[PDB]
Amino acid sequence: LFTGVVPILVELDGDVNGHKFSVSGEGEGDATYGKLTLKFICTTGKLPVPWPTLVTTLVQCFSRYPDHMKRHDFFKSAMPEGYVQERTIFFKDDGNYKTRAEVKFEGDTLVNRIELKGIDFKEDGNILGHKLEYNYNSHNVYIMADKQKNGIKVNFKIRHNIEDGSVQLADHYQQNTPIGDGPVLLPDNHYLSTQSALSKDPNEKRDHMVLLEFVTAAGI
Amino acid sequence: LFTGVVPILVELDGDVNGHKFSVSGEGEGDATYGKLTLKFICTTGKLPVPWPTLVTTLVQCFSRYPDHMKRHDFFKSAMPEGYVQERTIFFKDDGNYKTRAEVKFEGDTLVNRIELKGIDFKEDGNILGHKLEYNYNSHNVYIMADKQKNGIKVNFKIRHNIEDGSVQLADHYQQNTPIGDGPVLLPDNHYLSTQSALSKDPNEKRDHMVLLEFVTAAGI
Repeated sequence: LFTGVVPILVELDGDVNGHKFSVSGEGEGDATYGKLTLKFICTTGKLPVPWPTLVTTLVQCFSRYPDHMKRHDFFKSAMPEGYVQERTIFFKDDGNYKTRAEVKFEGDTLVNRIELKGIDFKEDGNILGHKLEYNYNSHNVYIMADKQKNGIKVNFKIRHNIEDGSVQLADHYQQNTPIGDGPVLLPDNHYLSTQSALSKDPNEKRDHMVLLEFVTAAGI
Repeated sequence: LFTGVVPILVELDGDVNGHKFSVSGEGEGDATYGKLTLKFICTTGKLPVPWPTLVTTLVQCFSRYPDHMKRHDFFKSAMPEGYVQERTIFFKDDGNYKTRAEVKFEGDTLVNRIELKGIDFKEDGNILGHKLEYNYNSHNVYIMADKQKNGIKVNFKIRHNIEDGSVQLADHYQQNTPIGDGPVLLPDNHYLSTQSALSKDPNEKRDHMVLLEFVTAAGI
């Protein structure tokens, strides 16, 4: 199923402090190699929040899991019916995002539909005060099994570089549950090691973000 | 000169604690967009040090400098004769690298020839003890003019993620001087914002590192 290059389509509909916006994205992924390649366009004009604060919200099934760890791959075991990914992201000393997404296969395309709502942000805050640089660091995503719920609990902190050399923390509380009733692989504790690079498209005039990502499982 | 896509060739010859090795690399860069794309092969077998500790050593002229900052672009002003880049990199609580390179244009290809010597590393150290993860974070490279010397002084600290969640610091002391006698643009203080993602090549059997980098000037 994830053996080749799989087309991905991402759609987000959000609201941050009353401000409504939409982002649609296209790209493709490659499990075998852990590479993601996505282009996101804010389809309603200008994005009221910085492009980097949506990186984690805008498809972990694309992680390369070395062979000996394939029984720990919850993400692809829930395919192709999918899983629901929920998160509560707390930005240090500022608002929080609450997102719910549904990631399933629609034909041949891996679809990720999300609904984001964020509140409590300050206008003097780095988030709304667009004080965040356009770049991304590497982080370790920590996964554990939620036995009861038949899913996984994921948790990690993101480091956003503010343009004044400081660092904006974003506390992530993640939960994943399958969409189908069938059995699914509950893993042993391990972590995903992700890298991400943001860039632009010279030939794109609409507000957007080009994201390049490499993710590989480890910790076993 | 840097208006299009320029082929790059990198060659390093080094010695770390007696261990001799070579690395040759090929790729191309795109100034207009700040993108670098390089593939490095350790031509003498296995690399005695981790691939990430050589990222900064293994061509800043590829940074995108927005128009209004073009009088601050020392790197491209020294072309095509080039510049000599020297550095002394101190790894926190471990050895240090001392490199000298020469970056000039050879025909159409931008060449970067380096000679690295590093000493004082521990075998129980993260560097020789290969305890560093295969990923890279984003950093701010700080540039100032060395008026007297007719060049620039660059300085920054790199953050290498150790596989046990900790962070290995690498203190960089950089110096750049032109190779030609002609005048060169000495800039105002500003900084380069770089992002880097390491990956592998499925079809490559020789020890190597695939590097993808995006660099843009800022601070003015």
